[PDB]
Amino acid sequence: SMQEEDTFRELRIFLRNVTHRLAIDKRFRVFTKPVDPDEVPDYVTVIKQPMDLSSVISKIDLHKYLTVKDYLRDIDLICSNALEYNPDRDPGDRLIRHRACALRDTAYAIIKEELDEDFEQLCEEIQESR
Repeated sequence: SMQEEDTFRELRIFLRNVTHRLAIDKRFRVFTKPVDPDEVPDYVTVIKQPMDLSSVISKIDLHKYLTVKDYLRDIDLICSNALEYNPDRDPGDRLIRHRACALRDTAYAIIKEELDEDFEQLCEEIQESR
């Protein structure tokens, strides 16, 4: 219905805004774009399902997220990919992991403050009906 398509449009607007706020934070620069297969040619052999905040924006616009739960699974994916690809004790890896965990915690804190649970529940019920 028309009401429902306005619900999802509102969701998209909210998701773009959250994503942009993450994307402009200096700590999260490494997560803003896909990994360059020139600079890191083994990346695609290790990480089966790459994700980054640019790709999140594309997915928003493609209407791939009907719920914030589905968006957050992608934020989680950015974080888990980073923990997997950068598992070692060295400072580079540790820095990446610290930032990946900060990314996730920030995404969740924003959504916690700014997303009405009844709006999420409506999204979930519209999704379930399709």
